[PDB]
Amino acid sequence: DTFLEHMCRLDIDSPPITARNTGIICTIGPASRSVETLKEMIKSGMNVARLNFSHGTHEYHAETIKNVRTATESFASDPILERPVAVALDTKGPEIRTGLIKGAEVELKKGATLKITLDNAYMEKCDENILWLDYKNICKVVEVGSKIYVDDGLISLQVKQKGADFLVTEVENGGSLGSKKGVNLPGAAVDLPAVSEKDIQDLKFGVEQDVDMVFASFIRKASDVHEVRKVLGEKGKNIKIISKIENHEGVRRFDEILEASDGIMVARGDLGIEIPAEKVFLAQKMMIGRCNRAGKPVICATQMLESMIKKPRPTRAEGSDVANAVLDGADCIMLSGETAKGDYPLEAVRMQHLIAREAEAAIYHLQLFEELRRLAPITSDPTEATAVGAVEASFKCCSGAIIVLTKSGRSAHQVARYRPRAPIIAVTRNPQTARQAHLYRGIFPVLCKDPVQEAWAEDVDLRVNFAMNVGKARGFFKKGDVVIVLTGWRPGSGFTNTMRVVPVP
Amino acid sequence: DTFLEHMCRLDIDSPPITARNTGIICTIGPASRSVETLKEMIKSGMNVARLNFSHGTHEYHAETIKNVRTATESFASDPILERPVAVALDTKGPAVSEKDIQDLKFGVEQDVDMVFASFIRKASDVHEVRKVLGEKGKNIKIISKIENHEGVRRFDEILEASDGIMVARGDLGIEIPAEKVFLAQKMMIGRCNRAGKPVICATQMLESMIKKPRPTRAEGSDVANAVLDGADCIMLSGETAKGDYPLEAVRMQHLIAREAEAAIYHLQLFEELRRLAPITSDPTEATAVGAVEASFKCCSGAIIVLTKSGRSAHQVARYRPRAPIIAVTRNPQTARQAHLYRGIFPVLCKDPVQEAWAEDVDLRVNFAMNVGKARGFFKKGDVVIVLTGWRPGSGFTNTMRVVPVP
Amino acid sequence: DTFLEHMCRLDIDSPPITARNTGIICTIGPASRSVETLKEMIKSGMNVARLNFSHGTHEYHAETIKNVRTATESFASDPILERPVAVALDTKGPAVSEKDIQDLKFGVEQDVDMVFASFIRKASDVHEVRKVLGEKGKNIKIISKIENHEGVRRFDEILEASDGIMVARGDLGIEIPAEKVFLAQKMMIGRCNRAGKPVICATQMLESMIKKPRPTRAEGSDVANAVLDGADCIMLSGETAKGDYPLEAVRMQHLIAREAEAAIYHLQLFEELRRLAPITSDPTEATAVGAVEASFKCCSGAIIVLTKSGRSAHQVARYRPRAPIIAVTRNPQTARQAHLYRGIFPVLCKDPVQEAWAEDVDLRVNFAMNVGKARGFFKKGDVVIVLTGWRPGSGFTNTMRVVPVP
Amino acid sequence: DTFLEHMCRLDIDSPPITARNTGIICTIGPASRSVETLKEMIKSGMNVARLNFSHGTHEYHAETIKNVRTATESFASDPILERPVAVALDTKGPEIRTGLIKAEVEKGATLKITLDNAYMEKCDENILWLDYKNICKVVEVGSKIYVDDGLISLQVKQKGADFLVTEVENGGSLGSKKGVNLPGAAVDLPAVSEKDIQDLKFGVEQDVDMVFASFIRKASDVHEVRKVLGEKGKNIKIISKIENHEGVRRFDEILEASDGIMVARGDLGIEIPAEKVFLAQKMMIGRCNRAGKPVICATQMLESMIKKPRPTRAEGSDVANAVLDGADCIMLSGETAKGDYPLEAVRMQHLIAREAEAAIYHLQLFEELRRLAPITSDPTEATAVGAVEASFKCCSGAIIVLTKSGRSAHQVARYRPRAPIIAVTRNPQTARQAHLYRGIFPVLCKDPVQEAWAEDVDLRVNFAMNVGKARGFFKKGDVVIVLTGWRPGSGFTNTMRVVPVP
Repeated sequence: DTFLEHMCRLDIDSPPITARNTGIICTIGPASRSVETLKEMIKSGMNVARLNFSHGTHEYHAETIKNVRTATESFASDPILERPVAVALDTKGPEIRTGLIKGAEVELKKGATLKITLDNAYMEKCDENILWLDYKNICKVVEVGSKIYVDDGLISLQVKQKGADFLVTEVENGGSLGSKKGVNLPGAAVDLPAVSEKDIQDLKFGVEQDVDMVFASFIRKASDVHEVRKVLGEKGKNIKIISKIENHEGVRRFDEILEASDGIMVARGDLGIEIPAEKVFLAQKMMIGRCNRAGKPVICATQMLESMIKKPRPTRAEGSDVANAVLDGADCIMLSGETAKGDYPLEAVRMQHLIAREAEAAIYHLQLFEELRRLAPITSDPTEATAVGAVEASFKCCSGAIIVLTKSGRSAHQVARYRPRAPIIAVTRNPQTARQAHLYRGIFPVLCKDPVQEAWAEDVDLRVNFAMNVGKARGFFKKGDVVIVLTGWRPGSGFTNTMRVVPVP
Repeated sequence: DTFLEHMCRLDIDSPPITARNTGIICTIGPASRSVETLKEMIKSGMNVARLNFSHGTHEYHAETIKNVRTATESFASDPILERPVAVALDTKGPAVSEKDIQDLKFGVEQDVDMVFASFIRKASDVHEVRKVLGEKGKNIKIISKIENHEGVRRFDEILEASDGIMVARGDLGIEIPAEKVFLAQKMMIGRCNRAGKPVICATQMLESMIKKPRPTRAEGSDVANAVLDGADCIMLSGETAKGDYPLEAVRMQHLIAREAEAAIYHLQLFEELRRLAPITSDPTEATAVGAVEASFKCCSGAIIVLTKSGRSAHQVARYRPRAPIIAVTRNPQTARQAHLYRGIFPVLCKDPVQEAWAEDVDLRVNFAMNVGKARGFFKKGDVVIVLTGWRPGSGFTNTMRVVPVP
Repeated sequence: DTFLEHMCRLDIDSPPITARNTGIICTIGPASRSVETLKEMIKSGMNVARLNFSHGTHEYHAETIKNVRTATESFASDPILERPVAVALDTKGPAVSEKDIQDLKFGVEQDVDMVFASFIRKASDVHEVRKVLGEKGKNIKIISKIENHEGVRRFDEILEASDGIMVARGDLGIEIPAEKVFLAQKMMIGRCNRAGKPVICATQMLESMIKKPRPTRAEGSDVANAVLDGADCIMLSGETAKGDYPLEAVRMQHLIAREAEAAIYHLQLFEELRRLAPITSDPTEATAVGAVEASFKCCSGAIIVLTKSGRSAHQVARYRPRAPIIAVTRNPQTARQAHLYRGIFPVLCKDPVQEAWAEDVDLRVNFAMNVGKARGFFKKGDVVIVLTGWRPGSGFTNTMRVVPVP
Repeated sequence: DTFLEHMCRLDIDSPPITARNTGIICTIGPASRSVETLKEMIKSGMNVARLNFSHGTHEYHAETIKNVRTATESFASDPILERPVAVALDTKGPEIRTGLIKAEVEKGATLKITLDNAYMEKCDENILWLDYKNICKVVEVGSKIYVDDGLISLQVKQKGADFLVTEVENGGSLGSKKGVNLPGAAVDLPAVSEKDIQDLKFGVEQDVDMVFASFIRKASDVHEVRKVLGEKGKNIKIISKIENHEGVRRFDEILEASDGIMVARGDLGIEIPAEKVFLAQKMMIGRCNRAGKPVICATQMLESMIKKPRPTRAEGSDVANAVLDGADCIMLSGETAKGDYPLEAVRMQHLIAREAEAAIYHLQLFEELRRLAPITSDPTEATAVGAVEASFKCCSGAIIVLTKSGRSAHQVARYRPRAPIIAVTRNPQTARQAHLYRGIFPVLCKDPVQEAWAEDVDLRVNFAMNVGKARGFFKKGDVVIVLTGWRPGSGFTNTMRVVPVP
């Protein structure tokens, strides 16, 4: 194997063989939340439920959550279809908008001159003379010459003059303007509502409904992740924080943002507003890779299967975008409007699956490990040695999977860092961690209900059995195959794990 | 170090430094048939103008061809900031259409450098193209388009007997689904990368620009991946053929494909190609490998390669140098023709052959050296590789020598 | 990081670290039949005593055998500082003589652990040896002696059906030239090293020592290379059977074979062995692999295998750790037989099986861990590997555990 | 492929198919100086003639050098058997010895050492005399003292001014005028003896190629030999011998002052234990390959052949491992020098060193160098790599380097290509000073310089090409790598050529 030989090897007439190891994330809204539909999506690929909180009442969303779990335990008895499904709360996050034009729309021209006001007296009065935006400190951030984007980039402006609560500007790019539309100020250290006053109410609601992770919107500094961390508080200290990066300053300070966050979202489109089309894919590839390094998870969202909103199949251009995002090393890719409000929210999960599977054939597979095996330094942490021993063993006998008995999920994280080829089956009694686990590439979680036992050995022996049967049923392996097992820690005890190579009964 | 460590280091705040190494092909048409316009399209990065035969009588084309050439030479007053422009005949196709035979003869006798042959499915399907071009077109390079499913099915044999390959993704995503086409593309490119023959990615490039001065970041990303998949050229269509911002289109494509460059892992692309290549015994190839290895060993500003038929510069290119291959030639066909090759920056020598064979060589090498300087690639004091023959008439380019810029 | 950088680093002023990992076999005769002597030979490094069955009859062997065991057990005082001592019957042959079969029967029925069967040629021969030993001694180990050109000619099939190989360079020196014999030795040792089956090389070791208390530096060198070639044991002949300094001869063999260690480059020997070996369906192999691989990842002070059969400890040995393999066993034949393998230090558990498994395992594991400390292999605080089973009477050793020395 | 796979491939029924690439050094005296014998040895593999200066009058040696160059140019009548034999001067160097036994005498007993010159011819098993005047100055109570081929170690119970009283340890038949050793003390200079300077002078005069400086124990020691050879001998290669502990101790500085190294195994074997010597060997050879510098393995090699027609298997293998460790040249002594089989030894020596090539991990060796080696700004380095790569790209029969100095054909060797480097030269010295280098085969150009550089190159290239065919390095219709030289002004840059064999 060389990488290039591997590319020449590819075969579009050969059917996928590997598990899809990328977790699918779906945004639930209007078209998706009916328990029956929700049931179909779980069954047909879904791994996480996104809640878009720039909308809804809490009563709206709490019902949506209730439906999710209804559909989840709808499969309670059957090992063939039982999968954890997780719930993710995506805050609305700090944002700027324009006013209401005559409150309906105006029209903007090229090169023309625009004035902007903070003056709320000019809130519902809005047009080509003056525009108003809810940001009150815009003058202490923006300087002369600064470009300002408006309504999904579609209209840019600059800055000729700036004083106190006004700014005279000059349109660089034109197009029809409208009411209450989004505004970005590229390269600008946007002064802070760290978390919105709304966000704290949705964060608290989040803690209340036992969500798994928060996708914290619009993150710029370390402190920002630290805010959501604190607001979540002792009450919510196992809620995973995934910071969205949606603007230039995020890419800039991305190093400390990853240190603080539990994970990372690449908002491609929102990135596309403040930084040029020719530069974004670098920034994506950079962030993804830096996460793969950090061992933290990375979600790839925006502009995925959006064709599927009105058609039952995606454009080939879109087939590409996802695949070459699987490949740069995203753990998960998130569907947006195609599940939340489309006319094909079902095919969308279906396609997104089909696609993410095909793409596994092009993952440079065996080599991925072989590299970090070597270069990896010498430890003294036994847990490290044990995982290598496991992934090594994994490869010594083409095992069909590596069953890891974990509470936290940590021990099955470690193992995934060494990127084995065979899937990791993370077996857990903590129904949380089972969910907070789709965030991780090539980990397939499995919920153990059978309860704790006195003698460690016979307890371990039990869940290994559980995994073995689930595994047989999914088709991870037959009888008379070998599999690698990490037990957990014994509960005396030295905090040491145990690697086992056991044949499948 | 590592592929991954590369990705981690990427920075969208530090300007690209390497030059674009992927060749921009453009489809010329109503939006761009203007001589006055083409003077801005090659100044902005066009390296091949493509003619779409699907819509034309010869007088339609012949005038356009003439208009291309007319604007090419409008720079000849500076022999170094000057650059070749090939011309491409893209057949209308459906085997070999009998309309086409009437059109191939037009090309053959219009000095077209390459033929993008259409709906190619077999060896017979390209052999049949070949003979039609005849002895008056034994040179002219034919690039098969893979469009049906069978092209991907019988690809090796097509590659076996073609000069180039064009993947037309649109016309692929129609016979085969989306979950599979990107797979098809990656394999093809990769397979041309091995065999040495050049490959170009076409269709759905910067389409959104047909009605807008900037493109979608989804398009920036589709184009750059073709770059990094190992493509030599990306070809524009409606963006410059019938578009509304054709010039603006080209400049973007350049901009993109230059950014893209920051993400190619050379230090391993080379390594793998070198490892796969056979032990063959062209004196002329063995120099290339040596030439590349040495370019890496001293971090050379460029590899200068004096060549007749291009084939020398081709070989150096096969092994993917980090540094630019400046091909120096008089044969201005294999010079225009050069552009279907990654990282080759061909340059036309207009100086009358010199009396002494040493004097001749020294002139051409000092030319490339002066092109390379003003063009940006190196500065006085740097180190460059240089390939020349040992004597003249040697059916070989097999001298290699590391020499400082003056 | 490089074979060469290792070589440059060596130091004749730096006292050695590693324990000798190569087995010392000695030949018992007049100079060493003594019990008073043997008590000083095993104390000084003998791990397998060899009875030379060319010149002798059974009563004289039986007294020597008994002499050995009498001095062996004379250290049973501490169950920790005591070492197994295997017993070797070296047949005389010139296929299988009547005198052999008579002598083999004496061996099979004397608890001998291994038979060095002489002048083996084709596959048929070891087979003819097997039969002789029958079900009575199915356990005894067959070490094929290679002594002429036919051995080296048909070596694969021989190896394919012996338990081990002895290279007799002297007797191999007669049959083929000097300039080729090292070539032959290097290949055999290396072929055994692959196959996993242990190799001993003998003859021309420390002959000079028969008369002198110290050997020639060319003997120092010849032995050390046999070590570095990948031998498991080097065996002394006349040096200790007749020599005026037989005991003095062993300490040197140790001393040399220990210094030799500093020039082994494990950090590759492992990587190569591993790269060559195929995938298993057997859990007990895969664990070894993982264990040795883990032993490098954390620089483990040792690898502790708990084994019945031996096969568990043998596996770990095949992949060649830097770390010493302490095999803990009850079966004291395997404990003895264990000496045939590089870097396995076998220990005998004289403790009676415990009631619970947990109980049983934890005792044997604390055994090695104590023996370990007692020797030099680790100190309190170090990390070690530990390879037990899961349920008892399981077909396998397949538990990998990384534990701190208490 | 992998090292171990390689070890498994080895076939003793398959005949050697590689150039010997270890140059053979023979010691010449009594048994070997007849021109007619020297002829048969040159034909049979000799590459360097050693002269042992512990003996012989200058006119003795003077003649011996002449007979060599007589038999050398005996073949120059053609270019096919003609090899550039080289001449090496081996100083006798500093020595400490003991007087005449009052021809000798002889465990646990107590013995007295005297500086007292009156006792010179008055030696016996109670009193012993030795030159080294400062012997007591570099000793404490309990320092070992070895005597007569290490045969008699001794400690020291007490010392004062002009006497040492001490205990026997190892014993056996003493003799007279037998050497003594002090492991491992900073032994007193002069580095170069009085006799040494006379012989180094005669060396420069008789135009030898290299000197083998005996007993080198520091950098100072090297520089003394160098300044003695002086401006007149500035191109005579110095190969420091390492014969004691201290040499090994300070071996780093000794290696950069020297042009080369000799591992005196047996002399090493008397001051440092038999269990440690082979480490010292591998260590020194090892550091030398890393240094570019040549390494010669001497002593113990074929001494069995002094009285038998063939060597013992232990001896065969010792040499083979000396080759494999990384030695460029392995030197014969008494077996060529004064034996009953001198021709037969150079034969066996060659045979062995060839067989051994099959077990050198050939194609791998290079691959490490390519990666590990850094970035240069030194065009000459890149061209070398370019050449060796090209060498490998088409399995060249050889890599022909046109060199004056030999510098450039050295680089190429630093990168361990697998094809023989045929070094083509006009300077008939840097041409003999060239066997000291592994897998370099020199060839002497007689044909004279031309003003048209292009055609001067074209000429020697042709020369080499023909030599090469005849030696058997390559047929016609093969490819070969060429480095031309530097030009003539000029840009000091070399030129790599892939040329087919006409």
